[PDB]
Formats: sequence, structure tokens, C-alpha cells
Amino acid sequence: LGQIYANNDKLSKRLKKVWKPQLFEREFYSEILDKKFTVTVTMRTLDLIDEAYGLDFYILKASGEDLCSKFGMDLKRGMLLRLARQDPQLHPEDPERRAAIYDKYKEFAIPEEEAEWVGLTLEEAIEKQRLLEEKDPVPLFKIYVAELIQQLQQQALS
Amino acid sequence: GNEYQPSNIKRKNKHGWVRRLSTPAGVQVILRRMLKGRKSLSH
Amino acid sequence: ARNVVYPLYRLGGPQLRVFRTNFFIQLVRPGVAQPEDTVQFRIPMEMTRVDLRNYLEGIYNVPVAAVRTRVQHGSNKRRDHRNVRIKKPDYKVAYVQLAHGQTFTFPDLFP
Amino acid sequence: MKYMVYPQTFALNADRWYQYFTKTVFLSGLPAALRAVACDCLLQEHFYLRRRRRVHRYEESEVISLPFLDQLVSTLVGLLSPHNPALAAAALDYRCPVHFYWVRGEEIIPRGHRRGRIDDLRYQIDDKPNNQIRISKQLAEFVPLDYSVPIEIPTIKCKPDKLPLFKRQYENHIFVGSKTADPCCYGHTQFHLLPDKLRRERLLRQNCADQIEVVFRANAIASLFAWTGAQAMYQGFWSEADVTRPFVSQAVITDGKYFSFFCYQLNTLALTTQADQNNPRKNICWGTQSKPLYETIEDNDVKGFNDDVLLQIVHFLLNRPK
Amino acid sequence: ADRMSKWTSKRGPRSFRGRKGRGAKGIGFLTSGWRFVQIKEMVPEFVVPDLTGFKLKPYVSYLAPESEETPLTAAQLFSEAVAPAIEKDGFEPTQEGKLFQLYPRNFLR
Amino acid sequence: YEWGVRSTRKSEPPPLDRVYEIPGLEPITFAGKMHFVPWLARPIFPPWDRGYKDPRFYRSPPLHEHPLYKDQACYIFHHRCRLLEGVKQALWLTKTKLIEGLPEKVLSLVDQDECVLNVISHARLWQTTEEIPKRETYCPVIVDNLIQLCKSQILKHPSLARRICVQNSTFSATWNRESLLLQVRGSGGARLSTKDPLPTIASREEIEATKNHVLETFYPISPIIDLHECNIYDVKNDTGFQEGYPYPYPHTLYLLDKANLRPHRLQPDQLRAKMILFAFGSALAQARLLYGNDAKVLEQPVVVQSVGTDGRVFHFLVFQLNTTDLDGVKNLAWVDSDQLLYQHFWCLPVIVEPVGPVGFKPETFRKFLALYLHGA
Amino acid sequence: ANFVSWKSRTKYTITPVKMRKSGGRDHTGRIRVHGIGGGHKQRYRMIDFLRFRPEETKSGPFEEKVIQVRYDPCRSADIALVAGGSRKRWIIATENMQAGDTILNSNHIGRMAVAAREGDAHPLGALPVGTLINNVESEPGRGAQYIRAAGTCGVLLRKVNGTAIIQLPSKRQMQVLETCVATVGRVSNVDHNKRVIGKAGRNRWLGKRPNSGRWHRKGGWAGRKIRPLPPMKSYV
Amino acid sequence: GLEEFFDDPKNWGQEKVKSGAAWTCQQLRNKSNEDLHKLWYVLLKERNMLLTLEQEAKRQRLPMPSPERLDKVVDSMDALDKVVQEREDALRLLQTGQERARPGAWRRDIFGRIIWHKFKQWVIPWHLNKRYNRKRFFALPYVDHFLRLEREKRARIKARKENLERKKAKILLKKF
RNA sequence: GCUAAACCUAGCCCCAAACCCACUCCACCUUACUACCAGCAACCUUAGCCAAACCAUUUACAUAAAGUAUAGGCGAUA
RNA sequence: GCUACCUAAGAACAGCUAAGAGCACACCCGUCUAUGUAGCAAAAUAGUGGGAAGAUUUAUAGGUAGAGGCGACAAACCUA
RNA sequence: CCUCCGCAUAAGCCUGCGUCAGAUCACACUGACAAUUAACAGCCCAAUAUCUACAAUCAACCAACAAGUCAUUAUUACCCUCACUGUCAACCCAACACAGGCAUGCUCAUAAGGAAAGGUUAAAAAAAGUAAAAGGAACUCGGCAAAUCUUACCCC
Ligand SMILES: [Mg+2]
Ligand SMILES: [Mg+2]
Ligand SMILES: [Mg+2]
Ligand SMILES: [Mg+2]
Ligand SMILES: [Mg+2]
Ligand SMILES: [Mg+2]
Ligand SMILES: [Mg+2]
Ligand SMILES: [Mg+2]
Ligand SMILES: [Mg+2]
Ligand SMILES: [Mg+2]
Ligand SMILES: [Mg+2]
Ligand SMILES: [Mg+2]
Ligand SMILES: [Mg+2]
Ligand SMILES: [Mg+2]
Repeated sequence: LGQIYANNDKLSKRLKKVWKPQLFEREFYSEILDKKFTVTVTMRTLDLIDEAYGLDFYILKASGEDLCSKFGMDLKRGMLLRLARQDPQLHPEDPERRAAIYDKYKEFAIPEEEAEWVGLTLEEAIEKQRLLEEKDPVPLFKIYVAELIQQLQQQALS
Repeated sequence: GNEYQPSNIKRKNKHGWVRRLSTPAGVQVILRRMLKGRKSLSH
Repeated sequence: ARNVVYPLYRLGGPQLRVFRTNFFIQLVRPGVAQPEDTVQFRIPMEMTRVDLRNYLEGIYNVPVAAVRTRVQHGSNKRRDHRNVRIKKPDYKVAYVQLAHGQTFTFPDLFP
Repeated sequence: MKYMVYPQTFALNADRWYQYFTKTVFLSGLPAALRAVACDCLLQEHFYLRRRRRVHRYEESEVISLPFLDQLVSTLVGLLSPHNPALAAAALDYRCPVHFYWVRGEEIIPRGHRRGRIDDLRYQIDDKPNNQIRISKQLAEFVPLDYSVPIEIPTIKCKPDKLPLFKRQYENHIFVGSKTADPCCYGHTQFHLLPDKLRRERLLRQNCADQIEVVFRANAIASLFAWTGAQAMYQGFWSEADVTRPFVSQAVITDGKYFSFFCYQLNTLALTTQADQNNPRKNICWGTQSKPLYETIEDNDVKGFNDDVLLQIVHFLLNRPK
Repeated sequence: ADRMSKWTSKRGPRSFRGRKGRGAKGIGFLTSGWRFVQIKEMVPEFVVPDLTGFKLKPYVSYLAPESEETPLTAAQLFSEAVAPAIEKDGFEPTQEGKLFQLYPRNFLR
Repeated sequence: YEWGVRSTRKSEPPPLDRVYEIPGLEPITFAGKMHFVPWLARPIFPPWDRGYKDPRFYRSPPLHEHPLYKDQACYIFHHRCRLLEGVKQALWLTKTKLIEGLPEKVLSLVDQDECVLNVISHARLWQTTEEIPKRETYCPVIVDNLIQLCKSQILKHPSLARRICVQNSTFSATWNRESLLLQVRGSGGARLSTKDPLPTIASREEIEATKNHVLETFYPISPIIDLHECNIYDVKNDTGFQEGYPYPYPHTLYLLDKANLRPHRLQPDQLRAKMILFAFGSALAQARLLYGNDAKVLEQPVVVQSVGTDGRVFHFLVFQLNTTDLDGVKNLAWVDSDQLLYQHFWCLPVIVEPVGPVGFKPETFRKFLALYLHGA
Repeated sequence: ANFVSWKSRTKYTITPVKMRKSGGRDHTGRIRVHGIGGGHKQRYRMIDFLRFRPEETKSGPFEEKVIQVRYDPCRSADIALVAGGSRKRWIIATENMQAGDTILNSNHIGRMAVAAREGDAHPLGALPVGTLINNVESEPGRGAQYIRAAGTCGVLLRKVNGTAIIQLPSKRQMQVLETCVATVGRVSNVDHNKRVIGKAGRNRWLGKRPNSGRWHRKGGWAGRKIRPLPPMKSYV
Repeated sequence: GLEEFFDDPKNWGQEKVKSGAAWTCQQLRNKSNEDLHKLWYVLLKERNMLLTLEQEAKRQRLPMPSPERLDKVVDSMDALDKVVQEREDALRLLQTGQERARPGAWRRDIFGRIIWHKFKQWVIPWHLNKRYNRKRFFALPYVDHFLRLEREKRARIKARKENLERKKAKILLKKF
């Protein structure tokens, strides 16, 4: 979003301008995910992918600020998770294949707890945290009982 | 004179709390009222 | 009971009980000169005709033949040193007919 | 604006009030094939006739009872056409309205711009009698014109509005089963059914068990009186131009089981305060307590069927215009 | 057109007036031809005790002595039913299958 | 072509969040909370069903799984069912012959007017409080009055005491034809019931005669056309009463046509057809009650009458029902179409013409009386 | 700007459907079409323009009886109530069609090329060259979109390959597939054109509000344009 | 009987009536639930009677005989309510371990101030409730600014309070 | 001599310091203050007054270097 | 909530003569005169008029909003 | 003596000439205390399918046109009954106890509902009305206004 001078003389009029990227719609197979994702994909994105060879690689390599999308971030996170867990993407009859795939991306592959949080918004993260430490409140009665038991034990000891 | 011809239903539809809450501008109006401390924030 | 959350009755669950009633009442002299057997109470606004009937029957062991409630507007036209509208509270009146020709004249208190 | 009188009223002790409004004296008592027919009628609706849609308690007095009543009326009439030639000639109206408008008493207006002004307070009974038998010749007298019967009329210690009774202003209406252009101007057997609101079970549930009979009585006082008034009007006669004849009409209120029988005697329309001051006359009503026509039905058999009730009905039907 | 005065059932037009109500709380539902259906279970019946032979009057004699106040906490309550525990050396895991639920209250008052 | 319009068809749901496509992670959504949020993905909940069963919010099963859904489409007749054609269609349905005049016996059973006039007047002016009564009021009333008048001859005829006219009187009758299944349902009109059955109008020789003339075909307006095509129909036939009901034998179907608008009323041919159908249906039911449920040509053919409707116009119909096996001999109805007492009633005068009825013809009344009498 | 278009009736019916007026306002609530509104109240009769649609669970040529020929307030042409088999429907009336008459509907693309009568519908392939037609589809199974106004007609000019060439009421010509249906003859209520409105009141009743007072000057456009007819357009 | 709505006939027109003290918490605390319930009803009727008396007095233009008694009764009632309520709370704690009965969840509404949204109790789940999804519990960016303003306002008030207090103190010091 | 006059202390201003507020019960997004039944959702340069003595490019929004280098209808000014 | 226009679903129009007919009530408007012009009034009163089964009047609820709307153009009306 | 107005309902307002007590054009102003009772009217109606060509105009002829306002049926589902709210007033919009504005139903001289004149005098000027000798448009921009009415002809 900017302004242009009319015929590129400053003494001519100034007028606002919106320069849009040339958008597309294209499929991308991702080895780590074993699925074809239709994506809005600019030419620049395609070029980037080509440079990094694999789409998966691009997703991994691309720095979070650089990647530029929530969807992309999510994908990256998913990939990381896959790398971590070592979960069956190709199911049985392809363990060797799976292993090979994994070995492609021995680079990257962060611990499983970190890869959960990767590529999240703030609000989402907060929500997740809340979910993690929600629980039911524990009955006080139980606690009291425990205390009593402890006391009894102590008495026995003495 | 006499431009006002009271009818409650109309009034409530026009200026009511619900209508103000429906639009962002309306929400802002209510917020403004709150900030001034006005006793009646909507109609 | 007044100012309490009422439990939900989905379809075939239990009878609603009220142990320990929150609303309380007061019988009064009718100004407009009512007939025999009609007792007038001032009531909290939340109380129903049915509730009134129940309330009298249980606690006071009185045979209620009919109940007719009616809300009364309390006056707003009254102003202060500040010129702010003081409002008299709106309140509910009951007209309760006694059964079996029981009859009731309001007593002369403050003789 | 006028006090809207309801014959089939939920109001308690309504009777006395009604009497006051009218100026009546109420008194206790009156002034095989058939049986079979009655039984059949009872059966038809309660058993034999297959319903399509399911019947309910809110829907009970409308669907079961009214049609049964109608059947009873019509079949009975048919039976008794040999026994009485007047009923063959006499018209018969199902649910046709009955309206009557009188004025009884003065009232200084309590407040407003009309305060301290004499207001003659007005009444109106509207009605839909379940059905009624309208004759061209007038019925006989029962009791003579100006009969004393010193039992005295109720007081009305407080306002009419204190009883559940409400004012309204809608078209005034003095009207029998039909308009003036008609031969059949008189009548002799009004039938009513009480609504679902005044079922005796309901009454029992409430503490008002003394008002079971009372309601019926009130109804009798009202609708019949209205009818009489209408009749009087159709043959001239006002408050001031008081009735020369004794206008008579009879009726039998009911419930699915319980009947009772009420004749009305209209000696006056002179109910205004102008006329009352020099008035030794008063209208009369005589009636029986609500005896059950029958006990109960099991499948397709009445347990106990009371012929006395039937006899009363027959008598009511069977009386002639002299 | 005063918007300082409280909105209420008296204030609007016909259709407005019949909708609102005071804090009355409903006895039933309404159907078919506006026929209201008073359900017995929704109506609260007052469980009144028998006061015949009940010595507790509405006031307390001035001669009665005062004592120090004690907020009845849970610990105290537990203690007052700890004898059985002691003897051993009275709790619901869920109270979903129960008429009187302590947490999401059923019991009125 | 597709009627409906995109905007007014229910809104297409917003596209499923793109996180859901990624296998396999937990999508963080606002179902953790209990309110909507624009950030935070849209959750997907399972389809809820209710444990208890409230009648006031009851949702029925589909037409696939119902307790008595049949595959063969039945076609069912009603008071409301108003068929494109016509007398002919009705006849075809019923399998019968239409003769232009009422039978001689009935006529004979006839061989005064002031009363009739009064009745007419009463219906059209006097009965209600307001000026000029509307048709939902007067049409049934007139009929009722007429019936009453007829009854008033109980003094003359002692056999008239053993009847009863009834109001609700629903009933049913079910059969095949070409062969397609076909049904009739009950009334919204009165029904005169008697203890004795009606006597036969036509002889057994006459019935043999009917064989010769073919029921009319009338392509391309095929039967069943206007009748309610129906599945989940239930094939069981039904008279209007349980066993043992006295006055069980249907004398005359006193059905009527109220409806204050010109559209809601029947058109006369249609009305006639309806009447015929009713006659068939009641008659059929009676036959079923009498004999076995298996079909045959009847030994005793049952007779049912049915008066026509409307305060002004009158369509008379007597139906003979001699063959419970349809699809040989056929039935033989006869009608006196659109006979009409009184053309137009002036509820108010004019500025010259009086306030009574006009064009009163007592022939119709006589016919009615005859019909009423039939049995005695 | 509340605006639920009245056209929400999914199921076909014969019953006349209540029509909300537009005033020439959009869903946004602003006038997009000036001079509309305030006419007589009307109900819609749903018109079946797919002339050859068979009745349910049938496939062959469909015979029809005309029950009635009525006025339609929604449009210039008058309409006919057709019945057949089980189903009834409204169609647009051809010129001279009356109650009692029998109509044919066909899918039969005959090499015989069978002559036809003023009410009946046929594929264009079966119709003799030079016959007048109305209610012409654009594609097969598409529904009849063209030549529907009172008194109008198009004429079949020639057949070439699997296509026919129609002359529309505006003499501009249109190439349509052979198998597309049309109904022979001209649309009914001929001489609609000759009706004299008589007064402004009539116009108002028709739901046409008056023209605006603003004097516009006539511009470049306003001279008469003598042109050749635009080049025949095709749907193949 | 309706005579319960009035006191002893002897006490009418005395100008002063003897009523000994309200129920204190500890006494109440020591009675049983069954007993407590019974006591409540006794109290209730008395309260009603007192109210009636008050009304009568008002009507008459006359002063109450012993108005403090009503107050005492009220106090007693309050105490009773507190005791039972406390017990209930304790029970709840023992069983489930929940403060309060009626639940909520600290929900941030449209205007951004965090409400204790008390839950309302009903039949269908929230996701297919028409009138509850329209209840929105989230802010949007325009609200933040207003919140800030509100905060500022609050702070100003606080400052005013504090300064005023200081000034008062100073004045006092000067005086003494 | 009437009208009137007079009267300190409410409180407030500017700093400093320190990061605030927010469920007795009940009600409150439906027409808020309403006990109780089957569908949407937020982000998208500021402008213009004005100054240039008109007006179109254009005109600001710790200390020192420094009003320096630069920009600018090479001017206003930045 | 005034007015401009529209959408939904209502309502009213006597009497006399004989159709966007005539006379003429109720309603609608506002020709001309007089009074009033800090007034009964920030456009009224008295008379006198045009209209009054229609392109009419009008109660209710809804809709279009300013770089705009709405307009039987009068550059009208959009709450003095 | 007026009645160019009344009673209602709708909308609107919301205790705004009811009892007692109190004070200061003439004494509906404050404080307390009463008051409006439902049957009238609001507050509706379990699903899925499936049906609804024939106006209204005393609806009968006639007669049209601008083409219209009042419907089910099949199957499944179902016993619990009258809760809650409005209901006062001399009243609303017009800053006012303001000659204005204000929907419908009745009543069309009123059975409702009001009071044009604080007291005197009877000057001018002014306003509204009635009166008029003889003449009769001579008035005046023009028969404006007025009282009796109706002739002919242009322009747009
Ligand atoms: Mg022009
Ligand atoms: Mg400048
Ligand atoms: Mg300039
Ligand atoms: Mg005219
Ligand atoms: Mg005229
Ligand atoms: Mg205009
Ligand atoms: Mg111009
Ligand atoms: Mg009133
Ligand atoms: Mg008077
Ligand atoms: Mg005066
Ligand atoms: Mg004077
Ligand atoms: Mg002179
Ligand atoms: Mg001159
Ligand atoms: Mg003049």
C-alpha cells in the first residue's frame, strides 16, 4: 500500500496505489505429512521451494518471520511433531521407507515438547496452557483424610 | 414543531442497547458513554 | 424463594421443594372497603398466586378459596434538594378469598 | 361502559351478587324407551364412536359432552313430539347467542373529570346456551303476578367491582336466539354445559367445595334471566313500562354426569333506582341441587343410571303453552 | 421518553407489556391456543414442619451468656466426623447420581 | 427449473479451518472455552441427541423407517380432496352408473311451505346478532332446520323415532381397481344413522342390465389424478362405530359445504363426485361389516343416501352398492343435480324489493322430505 | 437493509404464491431501477417452461388436457392450466388454445418430420421449416427462455447439421441445437400491443411510477441509427 | 389461622412490649439442621406479624410500639441464613472442593472488563443454542484504547484521593 | 432601613513516588437488567484545515555533534 | 418517530345526481381576504375556497444517509 | 347559555384535582396514606413429508379488471391445566393549565360534555358583526371585500 507520483515527476499529482501479488492455486505433496495440500502459492513461494528443493525443507528452513503465514507455521509445527514422535505416516509395509524419510530430515527435529508450541499465536498458546492446567478441583476431604493418616503414622512411629 | 411522535417499539429498535451492541460504532458509543460516566448508556 | 436460582425441570424429574422460604408477607386493612372473606396482603413481586395459596396453606393452615394478585405502581413524581426523582417502590397486592364461609374482619390494633 | 356479567363464573358466592344485579328471589326445589335412548346417547360418545385423533382433558368437555347433549336434546324432542305437538312447531337453536342489557343502581363517579356525577351503572349478560327450544306461543305462569314470598334479597355491602367483575364498552345488545322478525319469540328449555374451568374435580382441588352447587345456581340466575328480559323486550316492556305478563322460561344446566333443573320467573324489568322506590315486585327462581344422572361407565355399560333426573328433563320438555 | 426511569412491564405497548413480567418465575409452558399448562413439579411446595411441641421461641432470654465466635470451616466439620476414621485405623467420588447435588445446586435454598 | 434462489437456501457453512487438514496434531479451538472467538480455530462437535423424550420438542423418524410404510403408493380420498373432474371420474373410481333422476319409489313416498320459508329466512338473516350472516354460519344451520322439520313428522310416521343423526362420524374404506390401491377417509359433516337397513331400489334383473355399458375412459387425465397419493397408508377398513352400536345402518350422509370464499367451496360437479365417493365408502364399509373381507357380487345390495351441500343449491344422491369386487356388474347411483331452493336472499331492502328470500321452489324441499322418509 | 427475496419456494405448485413488491430497490435497499412500485397486489402462478418434462417414473411423449385458460398478472401473455396423468401445471398459452383441447408434448426427433398443431411442443428437429414457434429453449433440457411475450413468435429458418436456425421476434437470428424443444404457433393474447392505457391511473395500477421532472438534453446517442442486423449468434 | 398475623391480643395498645434479644451466631451454630428449619418457620411468622403491625401503624399515623423487635428478628434470620449457608459451603468443600455453588469462568466481555459470568442453567448444549452464541465474550482492538482511558481515569481519582489525604494530614499537623 | 454585603474550607491544580481496577444473593447481548430448547463473525496508508502572504509538488507532530551533512515548486520550510 | 420515496400487513370514505364523472358530509389540502405578526402559533384563527371511490387519505412495523440518500426538478425534503 | 362536540379502544405518557395533614384572579403546590383484582387484551401452537386453478363486491343474474384478504392430508409424538403481565388519572406531541397536532369504534343533539361576560363605564383610534335614503362600480391596479348570483369571449 503506497502512493505514486503521476508520471514520476514530483510536480505532477500524488495518488494512492495498491500493488497486489500475482496469486495462484496449486497442489503440493509433503513427504513428512504424506498428503497433497492445495495452496494459494505465489511465484516467489514456488521459487523459494525450488531453491530449498523440497516443500518440506522450505517449511523447515524458512524462519518464522520469513514464512509469512499461519497455515505455513502450522504445517511446520506438524512436521516437527512428526519428526519428534517418529509416528507411522506410511503405516505398515513401509517401515524402511519411513526410516529413509526421517533420515532426509535428521537436521531440524526439535524435542517433542517444544515442537507442540511451535508456530502458535499468543491467544492460542494461552488457551493451550489453560487446557493443560485446568483439571477438576481436588476434594478437601481427601486431603484432610491424608493428613489424618500421616498424623496416625507419626504417632505410631513415636 | 412537534417532530417527535413517540412510539416505544420504534425507539427501542432505533436506539436500544441491542442495536448499539450490533455494530462496532454502536459498541464504541456505549464505551464512550461509560467513559463519561453517564447514568444511561443506551436508550 | 426470592432472589435464588431455581433448578431446571427437564421433564420427569423430582418435585421442586422449598425448605426455608426467603419471601415474607403482610396482611393489611383494605382502604376501598372489600367484602367479607377477602383478605388483602402486600406481597413480594416475585411471588405467584399459586405460591401465595401454598404459602398460606402450609405455614398458616388457612383454607384459601381464591387468590387474585395485582401489581401496584409506586409513585416516581417526587424530587429532592438535588431535583433527582425519588421513586416509591412498586409492590404487589393480593385479594385472597377464604373458604368454607370462614369470614374475617381486620382487627382494631392501636385502640 | 358496563359491568360484563358472566353466567358461568369462577367468582365465589357469585349467586347473591347475581341476584342483586337482577333483583331475584331464589328458592329450593321446583315450582323405558326414553331411558334406552339416553343410555345410547351416553354410550355413543364415551365408547361406540371411534375417535381418530387422541382425546385430552383440556379437550374433553368440548369433544365428548356437547355433542352428547345435543343428541339428547334432539332425540328427546323427536320422542316427545307425539307427547307434545308444540315441540314439533317450536324452533331449536344450537349454541346461538343470548344477550341482555339492564341497569340496576346509581353510582357517584369516584374520580376524574366526571367526579361527583350520578352514573346509572349498567350490566350485560352475554350467553351461548349449549342449545335452546324457542316457541311462538308463550308458556304458562308457574306463580302469580306479584307473589310476595318474603325471604329477602342479598345486600351488596361493597362495590360490584369487588367481586371479580369487569367493566367494558362494546355494543349494547338485547337479543334472544334470533332477531325481531320471527314467529318463535318465546322459549322453554335452555340447556347449558359448564366449561372445563368449573369441573367439580377442580373445585375439590381448590378449597371451594361449597361453591360446587353455587356456580350452577349463578348460571341459572343469569342466562335464564337474560332470556326472559329479551323476551319481554321483544314484546315491548321496559324498566318504566313494566311487564304485564309473567315472562317464564325454564332451563337445565349440566355436566357430563351431574344435572340440575332451574325455572325462571320474570315479574320485573323495573330495576332502575327511579322504579325500585315504588316496587313490591320481584323476579323468582326455583331450583334443585346437582344430582348425578349417572354414577360411571365401564366399557359399554352404565353402573347406575338415575331415572329421576330423566323424568325432570321430560317434565321440563313436556310442559305446554296454555 | 425518560431513560432514567426503569424499563418495566407497565411501560411499553400492548405486545411489549404482555411479554416482560416481574421476577415471578414460571409455573409451566403454553401451547395450541395459548393454553397454559401448569405443571405440579415446577410449582414449589413448602415443606412446613410440625411446630406442636417446639420449645424454641423467636427470641433468646437476656440471662443467656455470650461466647466467642467460631467460623465453621471444613476442617472443623471433618474433625467432628474423624472419630470413625480413627476407629478404622462417608464420601462421594461423584454426586451426579444423587437427588441433592452440593455443587451445581438442585436444592432450592 | 430449480426454484429456490441461492440467497434464501440456507447459508453454506464457512470453510473448515486449514489446521484440520494437517495430519496429525491437536487443533486448538474455542470448544475449550464455551464461547466463540474469531482468532482460535472453529471446533467440530459431534451430532448431539437428547436422552429423554419431550413431546413439546419431539423429532419424528424419517419416511424410510416408519412402523408401517408400504412401497406400493396408495391414493386416499377426503372431504378436502377436490378432483379435477368431475362426476365421471368419481363414477370411474366407484365403478358405477349415473341415472339422471331420483328413483320412483322415493318420489311416491312424498304423495307446509311457510315453515320452509321461515327456516330459509332464519338461516339467512335472523339467527345471529350481526346483520347478514356468513356461510360458515348459515349453510349448516339451514340443513339442520330442514332435518328438524322432517323429524316433526314423527307424529305422522311412528317409524321415524328409530333413527339418530350424528356429527363427528369418521370412517374408512380401502380397495383396488385397475389394479391400483385406493382409499376413502371420513367426514366433516352430519350422518343420519338408522336401526333398520334401507330397502333395495333396483331389482336383481336391473343389476344384470348394468353389465352392458362400459365405465367411461377419459385419457390423458388418468385416475387417480387429484386424490392424495400416500405411503404409510394402512389398509384396514372401518365403519364409524365399535361393535354393538344401535342405530348402526347409514341412511343419509348429511355433508355440507361452508367456506365463505368462492375458492374454498367445491364447484358443483366436484361436490357431487365427493358425495358419490362418500356414499360408496360408507356403503363399502357396511358391506365389509356384513360379509367376509373377501370380495364378491352382493346378494343384498346396501343403499346409502347423501344430501348435497350449501344453503342455496342442493345435490341429491342415492347410491346402490351391489359389487364389493370391483375391477361384470357395477353399482348404480342416481342424482338430482343442483336443484336449489331460493336463488338470492336480500338481507337488507333496496331502493322496491322486500327483505325476504326470492325464487323459492318447494320441489327441492319435497325431494328432501322424500329422501328423509325413504325407510318409512 | 433487510431483504429476504420472496422467490423462496423450492417445490413446484399450482397454488398462487404471495408476491412481495421490490420498488426497484436492491438487497442494499437503494433504488437501482427507477419508476417502479405501488401497483395492484399480485400472486405468482409458477410456470413450467420445461415443456417436455415427463410425469414421475415415465419417459415417453406426454399428452395433456387444457383445463383452463387464464389471465396472468405477472406478465403479458395469458396462461393455460394443463393436466396430465397425475400432475397438473401452468404453461404459457399459445394463440387460440381453449379448455377441453388436447395437447402433445414430444421428445421425438423424427426423420419423418411430422406436422404439428398450434398448441403442441416438439424438438426443433421434428418441426417443418418455416413453422412459427414460441417458448424456445436455448440448450436441451435448459428450459424455454425465448419468445414468451404476448402475441410474439419466432420462425424456423433452416436446419444445418444437428442445429436449427431461428429468427427471433427481433429479426436478429439464433442458432439452436436440433434436439432443443419449442412449441409451435404464436404466444396468446395477440393484440396486447393495441391496448390504449387511457389514463395515468392505469399506469400507476400496473406498478409503474411516473417519469422524473428533470429535463435532460438529448445527446450523441439520440439520433436514429440505421444498422445491419447483428451477426447470428449460436449455442454450439 | 389469620390470627397468627397479629401478636397476643393483650399487647394491642401498650406503647412498649418486652422482647428479649436476637439469636446470636454461636447459639444458632450449635442447634441442629432439623431444629434450625423449625426455628426458621417460627421466626418467619413472627416477622410477618411485625411487618403487618408496622403497616397498621403507618396507616394510623401512629408510632410503632416496639420497632426494635422487628430489627432483632431480622438479625436473627440473617444469622440463621449465615449458619446454614456456612454449613452447606463446608459440605461442598468436603465433597467436591468448590467455592460457591453456582459456577462461572472469569469471562472478558465486549467492553473488555473481565466479568464473573455466572452460568445460567438450561436444556441444550451451547453450540446449538441460538440466543447464547450471539452473546459474544471477546473484545476486538477498539476496546483496548477505551480500557486504557478508563484506567487513566481511575488513576487520576486515586491520585486526587491520596493527595487530599496528605493535605488533610498537613492541615491537622499545622493545627496541633 | 430594605435589598443586600461580607466570611474558609469543600475540594481542586501541578509535581514526586508507586504499575492499577474489577463475583453479599438475583439480573443483565431477546425490547439489557428478561429463569427454561437445534448457526454469520476482527484486522485494509489517514485527511484537511493550515504555511507557502493565491495554489496545484510540498508544510515538523538527558546534553553535545547541530540546526551540521542532506532534502526541497532547491522555498516555505524539513 | 418530521418530511422525501418505497416494502409488509390493516383501515376510512355519509347523503343526493349519474366514469382517475358532478354536487356535497366526514377526512385531505391550502385560492383570496381580514386578523395575528415576543401571536392561541418559531406559520395560527375567522371566513372564502381546491379535492373528497382515488395518480385518494391514513394508523402500525420496516428500508434508503450525506463525496450520499430521496425527488410527478420545485436544486424540493432528509426531525424549527 | 353554549355543545365545530362526547363516551370508549389504539398509541402515548406514567400516579399528574382519591382521604387526611400542611403551608403560601382567589385557596390541581409539599408530606403521609390509600389505590388498578380477569372473563377483555397481551403472552401461542412437536415432527417429517404431502396439499391449496376457480376473488372481493347483501354474491344470485348481469359485469368485468387493476386479477385479489380467511383450507388441508398421511404417519409418528403426546394427559399437565388457567400461571405471568396491562388494567389509576383531569393524560399524549407541540418549552406553558399553549385557539395548533392526534389513528379507530360508537353517539350525530346528545341520556354525554362545557361556560363566551373580575367589577364599572360606554370616549377616540382599532377589531368583528348588523343598518341603511337616492344612486348604484362612479371605488380601485383589478368589483379586492361584501350580497345576489350567474352572460358571453380571449390567452396559456
Ligand atoms: Mg421532462
Ligand atoms: Mg496558503
Ligand atoms: Mg481564495
Ligand atoms: Mg371525484
Ligand atoms: Mg367535487
Ligand atoms: Mg411527491
Ligand atoms: Mg427548474
Ligand atoms: Mg379504564
Ligand atoms: Mg350536561
Ligand atoms: Mg369567561
Ligand atoms: Mg373585563
Ligand atoms: Mg344604500
Ligand atoms: Mg373606474
Ligand atoms: Mg370576491
